Amino acid sequence: QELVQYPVEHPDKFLKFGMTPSKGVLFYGPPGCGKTLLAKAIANECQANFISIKGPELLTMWFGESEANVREIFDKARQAAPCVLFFDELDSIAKARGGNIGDGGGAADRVINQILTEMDGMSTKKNVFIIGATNRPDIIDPAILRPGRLDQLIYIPLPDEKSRVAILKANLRKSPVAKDVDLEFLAKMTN
Amino acid sequence: LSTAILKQKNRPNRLIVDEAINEDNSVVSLSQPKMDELQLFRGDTVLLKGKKRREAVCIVLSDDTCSDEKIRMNRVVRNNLRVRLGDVISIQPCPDVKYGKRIHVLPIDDTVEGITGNLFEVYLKPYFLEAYRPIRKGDIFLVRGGMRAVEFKVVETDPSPYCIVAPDTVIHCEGEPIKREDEEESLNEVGYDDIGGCRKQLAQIKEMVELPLRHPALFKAIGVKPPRGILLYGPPGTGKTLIARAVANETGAFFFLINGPEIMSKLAGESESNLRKAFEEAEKNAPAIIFIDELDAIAPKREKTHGEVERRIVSQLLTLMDGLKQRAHVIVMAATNRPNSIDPALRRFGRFDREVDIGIPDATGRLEILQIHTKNMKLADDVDLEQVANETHGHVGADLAALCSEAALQAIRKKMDLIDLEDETIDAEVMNSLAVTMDDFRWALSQSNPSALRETVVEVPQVTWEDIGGLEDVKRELQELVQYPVEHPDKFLKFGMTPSKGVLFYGPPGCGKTLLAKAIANECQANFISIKGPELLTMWFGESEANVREIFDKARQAAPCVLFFDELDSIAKARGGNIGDGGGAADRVINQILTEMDGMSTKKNVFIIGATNRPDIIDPAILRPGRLDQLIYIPLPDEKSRVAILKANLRKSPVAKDVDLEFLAKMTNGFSGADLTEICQRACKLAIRESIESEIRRERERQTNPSAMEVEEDDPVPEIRRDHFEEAMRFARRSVSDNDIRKYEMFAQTLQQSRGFGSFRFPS
Amino acid sequence: LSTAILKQKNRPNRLIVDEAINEDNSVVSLSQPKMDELQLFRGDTVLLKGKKRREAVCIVLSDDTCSDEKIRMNRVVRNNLRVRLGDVISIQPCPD
Amino acid sequence: YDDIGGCRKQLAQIKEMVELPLRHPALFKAIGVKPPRGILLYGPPGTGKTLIARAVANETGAFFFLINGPEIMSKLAGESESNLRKAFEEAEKNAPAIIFIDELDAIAPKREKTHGEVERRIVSQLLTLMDGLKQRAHVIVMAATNRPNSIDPALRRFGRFDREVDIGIPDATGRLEILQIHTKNMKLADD
Amino acid sequence: ARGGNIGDGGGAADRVINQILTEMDGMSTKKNVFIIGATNRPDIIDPAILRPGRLDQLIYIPLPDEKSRVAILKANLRKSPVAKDVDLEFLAKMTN
Repeated sequence: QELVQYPVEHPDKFLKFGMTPSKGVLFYGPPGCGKTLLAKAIANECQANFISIKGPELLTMWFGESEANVREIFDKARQAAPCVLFFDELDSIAKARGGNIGDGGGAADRVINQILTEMDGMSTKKNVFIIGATNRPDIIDPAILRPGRLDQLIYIPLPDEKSRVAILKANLRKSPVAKDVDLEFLAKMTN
Repeated sequence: LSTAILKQKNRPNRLIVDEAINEDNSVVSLSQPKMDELQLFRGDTVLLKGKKRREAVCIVLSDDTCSDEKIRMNRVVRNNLRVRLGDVISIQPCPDVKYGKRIHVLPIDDTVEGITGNLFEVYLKPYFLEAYRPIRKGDIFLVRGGMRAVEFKVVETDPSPYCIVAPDTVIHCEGEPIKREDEEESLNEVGYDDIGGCRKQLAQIKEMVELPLRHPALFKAIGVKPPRGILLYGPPGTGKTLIARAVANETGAFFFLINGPEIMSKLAGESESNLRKAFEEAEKNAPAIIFIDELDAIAPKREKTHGEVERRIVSQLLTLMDGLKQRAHVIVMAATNRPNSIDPALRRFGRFDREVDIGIPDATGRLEILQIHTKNMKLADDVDLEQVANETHGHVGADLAALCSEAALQAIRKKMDLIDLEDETIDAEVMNSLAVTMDDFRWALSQSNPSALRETVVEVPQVTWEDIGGLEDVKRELQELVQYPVEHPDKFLKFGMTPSKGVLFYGPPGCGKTLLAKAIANECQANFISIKGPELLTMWFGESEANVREIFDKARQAAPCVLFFDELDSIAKARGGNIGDGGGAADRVINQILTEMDGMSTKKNVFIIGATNRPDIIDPAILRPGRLDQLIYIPLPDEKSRVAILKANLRKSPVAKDVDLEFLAKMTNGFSGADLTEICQRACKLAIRESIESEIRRERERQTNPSAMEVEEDDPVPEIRRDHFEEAMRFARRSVSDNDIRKYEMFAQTLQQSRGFGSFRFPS
Repeated sequence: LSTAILKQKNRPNRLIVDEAINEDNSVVSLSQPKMDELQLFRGDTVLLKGKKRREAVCIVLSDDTCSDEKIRMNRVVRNNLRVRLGDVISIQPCPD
Repeated sequence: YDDIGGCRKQLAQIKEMVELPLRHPALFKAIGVKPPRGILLYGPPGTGKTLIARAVANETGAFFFLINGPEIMSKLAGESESNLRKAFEEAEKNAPAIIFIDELDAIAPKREKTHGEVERRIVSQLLTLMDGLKQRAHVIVMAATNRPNSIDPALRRFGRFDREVDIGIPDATGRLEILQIHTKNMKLADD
Repeated sequence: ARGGNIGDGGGAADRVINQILTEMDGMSTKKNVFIIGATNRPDIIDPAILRPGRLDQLIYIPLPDEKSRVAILKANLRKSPVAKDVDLEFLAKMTN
């Protein structure tokens, strides 16, 4: 909340102090653990747009032109503020190049580099918040985990006991379920 | 020596105009020495000379009731002079003390209507019957012959400079109604005061031009060669035609504008006729100017040029420009956006050699532009244009007009409750009780896409030394290389030393390797071009040699620059690094930097500073004499520098009184220069949280007693308020571990121990 | 008054569509104070508001038999006002 | 006005930009603020853009003039340019007008598509007419294209097509409005 | 700049030195053009140029010994007004 909502609902507080709003987060956790449902859930709170940017399409850029669409993707979010641009699978290029590639190449990959050019050339006044998500939080380029860019890392753990009850009651909503089913029980053995 | 050209060169008869309490147009207020200085004979007519030759005169009398350097008139003469209060006019009797022969007046409908009568009987006989109310030939003046403002035009007049119109002057009464806005058509002649963000780039125009026009005799006879082409260029929308009109109309020079697309919007074999008929009457009239606007549209590079009928206009333009000879006294100036876009054949000598460079306005250019644009709006008290000028980053001299527009529209939209949708009875107070606040300006600022956020910014930075503190040796050894070779050049000729052309910093990441470059650039008032890592690594992923040349050519036209190539090693570590592959650092880009760093004359004062997080994996070809020569090692901040960094981060935000920065910096030992900026932000997100929680808790609280009427405490948390740093210091992470600062100390110690001739001592 | 232009001026005499069973194409069933608020005398014609300047006017009579909230009209004028039953129609006299 | 669906978010922006300059000419001229010299709508083809222009202009009391794209680029070389003039010439004579140059990416493509000379003489004839507009004429041009970068970049310069709305694909609740517009004649069953 | 005995295998040819060979051979000796090279790594140099008909011999330029250092110092100290009691014969004798 304090990264997507407060810099929107109370922008005057951010002027009383000299604090400057953050422009990035980086979720990382076990794959398939509701890392996408958290971008939408916060985007639903502050009533913001939500542009989703997946793996299999970023990796398309690395197999040809780059740097002519990453410019346009951002300029789409700039005309539709406040967005929550969600670069899913930021490591997708890295593990598709070798995962510590043998020939030597360290971090730069012609596409993650281009995001840096746009991310810096974006005044914080526009309320565009970039959220990444990775399952391999080490091969990610160390040039984005630096102040001024995606700053921190939030670790999304596996659902524990209370989410699993809620996760089940979300999938079983459209399907007529029996009244003697105990989701309070089925969520207590699946551990 | 460079911008000394705007000297005023005062004369004794310079008096600042003022207001007169009498409707009489022929009131003069003088200093007592002024009456008897120019021998001002009472009752005669003295010539008043404004700007753009906008003039109107008055009878000189013994009325010294005003101050010594002020003169009182009413709206007629002052406005016909077209100068405000704060502009002097040389009151001087020109011997043309004469009456007009025949004048023709052009009435303006809204001014004349009300009391109309007959033109002669009501306004021309008695308002001019021996009343010594003089006017100038060819003006649009004001007649206070009725109940309110009544305006006419001067058309015909025997004394061209100035005259008194009498009943001897027979005035034709077939005048036609004119418009208030018709005056604006002629007044589209811009004065000199209407350019902002070009305090510097206008001195260059005042020196290249304005000398060879106001005195053809001087530069013609001495045999010096005036320019015959100026190529202004900058980002689109910085108002260049405005600059051309100012420079032209300000020096009394006919200004003929050739439009860009309006040339090729015409038939094949017809555009050439237009170019010829432009260059052939510009040479005809007077010392003139041609402003070939949007040049890159009628002379692109060869590749964008496709047909032959389009490579004929270019050749016609060339043969017309080489038809300029010293008799013609005509000066052409064009306007592209970058020097590359124009056809290279034009830059050859004799056509478009000298090349001024308008650019993005800087942190005070925006302020002054905003003051230009907002002299018609009715600003509320709490508007602080010095504040909003700091916010607008990428905007140019055109986006600020749109920002003012959006703010005014935001106010006119907050015109909401009680004026009917089709209410034509918009009260005049609506137009004169507008209150544009900071709310409207921030609203507008949040909505405007800036035009030119993708341009390198060449402007003096606003950092000082005590934002770093300490570094008492790097301070001197960086002075001796950027300040001495600028402020004291003669020493470098008295001895034989050639100035160095580079320094290579190296140290742990985030230690002030940028604040040092900005600080030293500030010290000697030198522009500061910064080239970050991605802006190079992008070059390594495609073309090279097409931007690096551009970077150095940009640096050349802003001497003295301090070009700062941050992360020089970026390619070397993005190409494996220290393991990599087969390569002797072998870079497609760095080699280009070497090529341009050799072909660079030392006399131009362009000092190149690098910065590498790793001092060894870099190419050894730069660390060779003649290029970036010596290495400065920037250590981690130690004691005074940490206090300075904390007090420079906490200078924007309200801090408490007992916050002991002198202790906080005394405790945190191994902290970077960018890990004390998260003990100073994460100490503010623990206050934004607390204030924005207390507000909501108070709001939900008082719904228990909505009738209390004693609510809304002024401030729950006004202050960063120690016991926040107590908590924010729980998320303080040392960036550089002690196992990684060894690699730099055990390098710097190796630069030493290869030195020390010590016991060296000349004999006797 | 420097924060005011967005007024639409909703009126106390705004008349909403009500169905009629009459066949006369310019008879209006109005509120009782309709002749009274603007002092609307008999002998003139009002300018009923539709959309797109595509309107249809009536002869206004002292026929105030309707209620104070709506107007009873046939198909002709309301539809020839180029507004379906469900569009705002405002009453205003026209001295033409 | 109410025959447009799924555009309530963007059609609000056209409300602020156009009707205030058009139904209150004096207020702009009095305060001196300047109305836009041209809007540039853009979105995927067939989202009903040539209707929005009629919507805005048919209910604000403003003469409307439609210039088609293929209508211009299909006449004799040298006759098309005349038709552009006899449109701007005629519109300026009339009331506050709205010229809607539909299919603008056909009469002014990227240069990289323009190859003939007469193909680049219409574009210039357009630009001189556009910048020939000033506050006297009281005309507000507005265009339509599918993607913003598929237009000649010389048009976006200031004074021609400065500001640029973006009609987008209708959202999940926008469609419900459209379907209730195209089925107000059908006899839908109760189910 | 290619690897210094590059790993992938490439032995001598580098697309540029080869061109220098092609032009060097196609140039009659009558024209008085003398080609002087200079290298710091005199083993990785392509063995196809150290062949008769091309750059033939090698001359090893040693470090300055005692007199060349005096001359170098007096050449560098020419434009700068020096004191008259400076002993370059000593400063060139310690720097070894």
